[PDB]
Amino acid sequence: MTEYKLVVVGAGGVGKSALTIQLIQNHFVDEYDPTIEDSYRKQVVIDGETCLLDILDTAGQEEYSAMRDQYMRTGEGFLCVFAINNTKSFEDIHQYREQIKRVKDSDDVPMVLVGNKCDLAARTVESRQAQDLARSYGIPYIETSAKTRQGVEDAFYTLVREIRQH
Ligand SMILES: Nc1nc2c(ncn2[C@@H]2O[C@H](COP(=O)(O)OP(=O)(O)NP(=O)(O)O)[C@@H](O)[C@H]2O)c(=O)[nH]1
Ligand SMILES: [Ca+2]
Ligand SMILES: [Mg+2]
Ligand SMILES: [Mg+2]
Ligand code: NA
Repeated sequence: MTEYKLVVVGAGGVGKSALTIQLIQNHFVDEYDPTIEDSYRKQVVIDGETCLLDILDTAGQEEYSAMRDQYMRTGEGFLCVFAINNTKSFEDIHQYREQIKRVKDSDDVPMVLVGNKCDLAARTVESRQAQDLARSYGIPYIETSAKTRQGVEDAFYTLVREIRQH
């Protein structure tokens, strides 16, 4: 069966772990325990294909930015997450995409841009601003809430569908 190596990246506190745990374990993590580097694996059927998702949940705290080069080499597709109530986390996305491009030596790496925490009303990043950024990269933009599970499966499955176009 096909294995897909997915990597979840983004600034501290944007909901990377909450998104991944919703997908894999179907509950919402309310507390904030910062991640170093955790792996998850789930067998799923996507568009009639049985496949294994191997998901790497990475650190957003900049103290671990050294580990980025390694997981960027081995990842096949990247979920670039920001939070829609954290302007700085959106501004930080470009850093992540430039580093992925350099390490992969490619302008066409499978990626999806994810605006998380869309259940919150304190929005400072408007959907149109994120759509424009994703359009410049040539990738989809999807909004999610790990709390309500809105968009969670869609974000990860869309990334699988992007890896298949490459
Ligand atoms: N309301 C709401 N809260 C969320 C959502 N996603 C995450 N959170 C909350 O935000 C906090 C941080 O979430 P977490 O997944 O740990 O963030 P992270 O990106 O993995 N942090 P790190 O990079 O340090 O590992 C938690 O308190 C969590 O419950 C969401 O979609 N909505
Ligand atoms: Ca909980
Ligand atoms: Mg985390
Ligand atoms: Mg504004
Ligand atoms: Na980076």
